[PDB]
Amino acid sequence: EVQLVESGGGLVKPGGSLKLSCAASGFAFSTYDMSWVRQTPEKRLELVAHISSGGGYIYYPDTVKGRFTISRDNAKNTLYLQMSSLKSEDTAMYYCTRQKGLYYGFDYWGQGTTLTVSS
Amino acid sequence: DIVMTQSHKFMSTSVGDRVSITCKASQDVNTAVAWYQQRPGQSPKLLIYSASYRYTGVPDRFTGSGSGTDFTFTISSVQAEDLAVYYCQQHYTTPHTFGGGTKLEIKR
Amino acid sequence: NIVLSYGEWPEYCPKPTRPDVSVNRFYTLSTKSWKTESTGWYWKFPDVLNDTGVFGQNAQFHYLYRSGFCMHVQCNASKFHQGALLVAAIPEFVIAASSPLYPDFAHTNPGKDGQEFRDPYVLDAGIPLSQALVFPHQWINLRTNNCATIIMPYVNALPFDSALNHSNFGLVVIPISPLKYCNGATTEVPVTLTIAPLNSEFSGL
Amino acid sequence: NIVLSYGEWPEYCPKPTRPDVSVNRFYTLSTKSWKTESTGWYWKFPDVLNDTGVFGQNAQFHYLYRSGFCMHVQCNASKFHQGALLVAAIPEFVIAASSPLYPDFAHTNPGKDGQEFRDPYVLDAGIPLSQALVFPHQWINLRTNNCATIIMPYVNALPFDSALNHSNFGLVVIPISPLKYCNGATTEVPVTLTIAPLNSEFSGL
Amino acid sequence: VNEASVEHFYSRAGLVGVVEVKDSGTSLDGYTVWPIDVMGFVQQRRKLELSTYMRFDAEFTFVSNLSNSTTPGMLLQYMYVPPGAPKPDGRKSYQWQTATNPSVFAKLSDPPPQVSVPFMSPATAYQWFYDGYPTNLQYGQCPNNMMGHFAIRTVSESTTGKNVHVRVYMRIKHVRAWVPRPLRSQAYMVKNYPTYSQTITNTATDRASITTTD
Amino acid sequence: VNEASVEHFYSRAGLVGVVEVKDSGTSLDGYTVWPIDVMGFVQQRRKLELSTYMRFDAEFTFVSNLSNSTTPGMLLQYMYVPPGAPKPDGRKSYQWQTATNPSVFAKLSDPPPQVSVPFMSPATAYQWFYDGYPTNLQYGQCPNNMMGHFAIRTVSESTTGKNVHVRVYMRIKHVRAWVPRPLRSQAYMVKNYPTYSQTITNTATDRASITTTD
Amino acid sequence: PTELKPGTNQFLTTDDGTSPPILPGFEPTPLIHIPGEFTSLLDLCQIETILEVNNTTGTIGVSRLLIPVRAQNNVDQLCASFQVDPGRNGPWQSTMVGQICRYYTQWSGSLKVTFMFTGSFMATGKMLIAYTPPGSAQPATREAAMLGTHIVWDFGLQSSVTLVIPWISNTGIVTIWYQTNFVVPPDTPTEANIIALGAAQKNFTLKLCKDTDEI
Amino acid sequence: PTELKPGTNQFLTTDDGTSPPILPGFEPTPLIHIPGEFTSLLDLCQIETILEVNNTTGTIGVSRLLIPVRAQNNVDQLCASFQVDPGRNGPWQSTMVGQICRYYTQWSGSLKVTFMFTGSFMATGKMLIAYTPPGSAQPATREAAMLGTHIVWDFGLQSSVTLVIPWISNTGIVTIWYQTNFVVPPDTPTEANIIALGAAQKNFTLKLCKDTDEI
Amino acid sequence: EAAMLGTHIVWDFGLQSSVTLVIPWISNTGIV
Repeated sequence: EVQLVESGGGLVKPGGSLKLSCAASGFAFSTYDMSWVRQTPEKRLELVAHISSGGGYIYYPDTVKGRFTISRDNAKNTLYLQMSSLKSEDTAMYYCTRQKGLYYGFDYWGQGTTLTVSS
Repeated sequence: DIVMTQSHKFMSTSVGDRVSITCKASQDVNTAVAWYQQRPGQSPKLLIYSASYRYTGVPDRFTGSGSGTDFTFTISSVQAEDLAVYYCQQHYTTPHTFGGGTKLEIKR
Repeated sequence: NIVLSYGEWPEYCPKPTRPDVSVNRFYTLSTKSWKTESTGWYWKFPDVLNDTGVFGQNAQFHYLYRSGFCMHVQCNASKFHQGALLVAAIPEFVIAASSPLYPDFAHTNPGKDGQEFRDPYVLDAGIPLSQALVFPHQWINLRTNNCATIIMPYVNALPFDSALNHSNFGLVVIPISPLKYCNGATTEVPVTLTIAPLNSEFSGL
Repeated sequence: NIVLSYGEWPEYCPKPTRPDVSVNRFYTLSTKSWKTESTGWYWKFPDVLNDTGVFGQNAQFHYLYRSGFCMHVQCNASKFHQGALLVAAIPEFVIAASSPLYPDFAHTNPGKDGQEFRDPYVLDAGIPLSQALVFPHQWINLRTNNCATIIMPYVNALPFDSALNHSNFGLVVIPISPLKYCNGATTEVPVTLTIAPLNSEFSGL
Repeated sequence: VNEASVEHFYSRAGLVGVVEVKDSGTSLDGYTVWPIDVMGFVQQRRKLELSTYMRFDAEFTFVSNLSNSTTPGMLLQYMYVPPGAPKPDGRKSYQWQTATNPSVFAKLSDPPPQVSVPFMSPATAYQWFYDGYPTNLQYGQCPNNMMGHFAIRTVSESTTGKNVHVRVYMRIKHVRAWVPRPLRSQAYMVKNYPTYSQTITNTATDRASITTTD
Repeated sequence: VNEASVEHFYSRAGLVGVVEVKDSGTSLDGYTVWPIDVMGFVQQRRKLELSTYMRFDAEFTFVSNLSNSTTPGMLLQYMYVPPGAPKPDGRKSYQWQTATNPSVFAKLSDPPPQVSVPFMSPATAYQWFYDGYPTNLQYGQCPNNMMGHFAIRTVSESTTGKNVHVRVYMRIKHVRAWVPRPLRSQAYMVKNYPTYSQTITNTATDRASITTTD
Repeated sequence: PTELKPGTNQFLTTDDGTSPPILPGFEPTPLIHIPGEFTSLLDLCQIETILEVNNTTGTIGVSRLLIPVRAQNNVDQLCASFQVDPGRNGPWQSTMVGQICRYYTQWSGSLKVTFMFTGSFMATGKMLIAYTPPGSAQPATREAAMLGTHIVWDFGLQSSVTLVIPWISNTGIVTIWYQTNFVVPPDTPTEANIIALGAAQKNFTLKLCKDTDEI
Repeated sequence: PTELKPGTNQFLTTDDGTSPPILPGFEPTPLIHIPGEFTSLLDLCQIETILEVNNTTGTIGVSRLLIPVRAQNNVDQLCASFQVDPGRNGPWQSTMVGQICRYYTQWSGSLKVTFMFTGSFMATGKMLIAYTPPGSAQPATREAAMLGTHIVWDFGLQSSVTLVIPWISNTGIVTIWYQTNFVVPPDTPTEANIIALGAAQKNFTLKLCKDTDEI
Repeated sequence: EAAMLGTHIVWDFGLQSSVTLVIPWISNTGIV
């Protein structure tokens, strides 16, 4: 039907950088906007990054702005997230989601992968 | 940003009952809102988006209504599978923002 | 006696080579037999000359060309046969499919042997036949004249275009009034065709 | 034989003093050795003449000047060496820094001894080399000609400007095709340069 | 005798297509792209196929309003994507700006925008009938007729609650026609192909006998 | 042959920058100042560096509206601070009046303002590449290119609840270009300096061998 | 210092106005000579197109274009007839002038109707082609027809003949009578087929454009 | 007494209008003569710029500009080849005309391609440079190549040679074959390097401005 | 189809009842 898988998540020390990569199958992957969402240990959810379907538009929240980078490849059906300079609050589990536009609700969610920033 | 606050961190009910949850908007969001179903240890599913309309495949016992800054998510008949955390979203503008979460309680 | 299509003589367009010489000779295509049951034929050249003669040797190995045609159709029948034909050269002739989805390639470029109409009434292009006289045409009427001749110049948007893709126009022969003959007469009246390309050019070997 | 940059001869601009006399003599800069591994050189004058000769005595003590240059580069190599150079004079030449933040002052004004490129492919200005021929250039090709000559007039927005700040342009020598020589031949092919300022002026002692 | 001219015969302006942004309800996208199709309506199509080659400049107008026929002031961006340039991905996509895409900023309150498109084709004229393959889906397709997509969007920043209908009118100037073609008797099946239904329809309505009239 | 001219090549109007007043929410300031930067977008920057010296008059337009793309009448003051004059401190600062600062009072309801700036530089032309120091942050900086800051504010008296977006378009007239320069292959790092990344990117996309084509 | 009249902001569907060029300094691909340019529809009305005179029930197709004529062993009979209105539904719908007179409310001018004979070279006979002015019913028998307008058309000599109708405004009947029996020598097909060709004369005119119902 | 047409208040992005001067009575600093003024891009297309024919994998840089030629102990071989599309991705991206043809949808006109030889003064050999029209695959072996267009280029005499391609519209191949072995006297480097220079002729033209993807 | 490419003349009965073909050359072999 549809599969959203991710990788790369795991324990890391402050300052490091880690690439979360999401792979999709079961739908046309160039026709959907994509996004990342992280869930804090309090289960408070917040947005992470957003990219248009064809790479036209890329949005970052004010907190992660300039610290992260998101990109996708329509040939490999992948969604890459390059993220550096990890602080304490950057630990949470990261879900790989899918949209039909900016303002549509998120229909699918990857099983999610954790991330941990500690000594 | 624009904060979506939910009134109750917990609500109690039983099977067959009827429960309805609210959501409160920091300013006027028009009709844009979405409600999510997060079962324990699972990726939160989409249920109802943009006030009343519900996503394809969501069972009919799930309903919602509202407008402006005051929203409501109504369960006609509670079942066992209905236990999970709920969230309300603001897609009215960027950046999107989620509510604090609401957890049901089935007391037998 | 002769119908100049659209009132013009084909001409050169003032380095493209002008073959002249042996591509100006007549070519005689195989003779189609017009029966009492038979309906229609069509050709759609530059196609028909792609295989034949020295012409096809030019058109296959050149990337662009310009040409014009003089075509001559004559029908030998004794005076005890009746019936009439309509002969018309219809530029930019695009055929269609019947539905209960595109025309097979054998129907788009028949080759030197022509093709039979599936529905002559609508030309199998969808347009009615009653109005097909709007194109340059000649009547072959078996009690009067046995020959029909047409000169069609080069009509197309671009100055040059390739022979293997865009087929500049087509030609139809439709027996509008069927053939009848009393018993004992020859059963089939043959139809033959002759084409002699005029003022051809080629470029881009 | 000679490339006038932008098709003009440098000229005076109709009280600024015209030194003439001994600032019109050639100056011979030190001879750079072009090895097989070596890559590139650049100068960026008016700089190179600030210390040398009577010229530097004018340019240091005057607040404004106008000038134009005739530069001549020649390369002595026997006929058993191969390889080719590109010689171009690129006006308003602003260099850059690599990142893993500005270029050190030794890289901005090298002086009479020139400088080595860090990345000749991009000129270390960021622009590709393949297109650097858009500036006035000459080919030194060791099987054909050993000399390259350029006349560059005074190109700048203001009529006059100071020598210690704005460096009017620069000059590059890039061995595009590397040097190879069979065993036993001399290991280094020397490159020399000669500049003879034309129509100079000075003001504001 | 002046109403039989080909220039007057194609003259008057007409409705080429109706497009809708619909950013309010279940579809929140917020823009639309409308590839220019002159054939849009089978009435306008049957008058064009009369002539095979024709060369004309076009002039457009966009009459817009909400679902109430109520027109409050709110801003719209009408962009014209020329043939051969990439289309907008989403309402914020960077294509909406660029340079080379000519755009028209018009409030709804204002009287309708109007604009004049030149003749875009490489060949000296359009072709409504192209025999032969462009190089079986391909048969009879003119690659060179594309006129551009007129992408539209509402500048106001995020999720207005208003679906905005818009109508698009075209009129043909300076027209010149070449070799004529007989009109089409059979009904149309699909847009890009002549294909006609199996069952044939007669051209004339039948009568009782070869003799009786009325 | 007329679309290769330098005059036509820089012609069309484009988006130089997007600025916002935002006097409603957490930021109540109520005005903004936007130093004119033609280089703002890396697309417009790469076409300018083609030529080293160029002399042109500019013409501006401000397309404005609220966050709804809704444009109710409310008054705006667009002021142009010429190069070399002090900037406004705060929304009431006495600089907003003076004399010498030319201003444009336009309601939102009206069609967009438009204005024409002359050529401001002391030198006979702009310089996009200036070698040498103005007198290491200093290296290669033209002091003489500043065109002025276009400070904006909303006259309505105190704390409207409306954030007002505004877009700014520029178009270049009467342009004259001097000595040409090759286009930039490497990506840009920062705004005011050429500095390019360590890792080099090839100009051409590689193929299998020196031989095989397609 | 101007005032605005009552008609300011209307958008009138037939505008005949002017509009800004969207792409200034753009160069259309220049013309070249293409044969065949036609500047007005009123030339198409002047070319003849095959007419369906048959159009009966169950006549299938491509047999609707021609009227049969045979040896009917009767001297005076009505072979075929059709009224002359080009716009009105009927035979004339298959012509050209029949179609592009559905696009105009009013027309006028003379028409031309031409016949051919397909029969074998030996055959011989006489047809009496008679035209009735628009204010009258079609004739009873030829003795009533030959008093009106008519031309006797003879096969063996003349294989095509043209009848100009004097006038039509925005109705008239043409009938075809057997003058004599259809005579053929032995071993010859006994029935011929006649086809008709309609066209408009020079003075034919059109008025007041209107879109049609044909589709 | 005027009326307003339907197009009044639109702001059209390509306006070509007029605007009020913001500072009246202001005096721009007057011109002075600056050498080098270029009035049109179509002169830049006419200057030759080094071409990357190598552009293979792992070729690092400044070695991508030149094609190697050596003594391969084989008489007939294919040294290098490249298709002639300037806009299309490939070698021509390093030229000038390659870049400013990314800013226009359509182009046309003849091109010019020039070769140099860097080898030592003693060396000698023959290269056969053959061009293939756009509708055909590249030749198999030189006996198929020397039948087409070609020029035999000889080192010891001629150190640079120019091949004009006849035509391009909006595809064609140029190949370089060894005609003979590469011959050198003793104590000489055995491999040379050839560089290529692309340029456009006088009749090259551009159309329909468009912004590019290079960045 | 191989013959009509060479020399030839189409000869028609009802019109022309006799026809002449000149052969170009013979020396001291050819087919009709």
